[PDB]
Amino acid sequence: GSSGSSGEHAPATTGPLPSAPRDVVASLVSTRFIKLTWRTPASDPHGDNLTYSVFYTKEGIARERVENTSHPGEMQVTIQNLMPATVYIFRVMAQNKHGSGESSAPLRVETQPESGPSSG
Repeated sequence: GSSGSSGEHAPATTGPLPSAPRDVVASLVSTRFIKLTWRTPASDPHGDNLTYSVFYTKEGIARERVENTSHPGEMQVTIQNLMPATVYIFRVMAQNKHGSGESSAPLRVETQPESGPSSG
């Protein structure tokens, strides 16, 4: 999106920003992924004109990856390509014509210990 660059995170003129979503919870916890589910943010009761970004990162790790909801307004999203029996901090955030507002609270989600190699 015509991204830019800076030297010292120089300040830039921008309008107001929304507020992270609420009721941030995991509808389901898979061994290779985790189902997330949240409600509309106070700033946007419809959050239909703003996308939602989910940042996941192992407890302690700073390197986190963002996952844009396949579709805007989706009050739910799935995070595949995860490790079983491993804690992960999921953070949901809203995004509108402006950009990234506030990052929801860090949700501690722990996957389940896969069955293992034995197919059985």
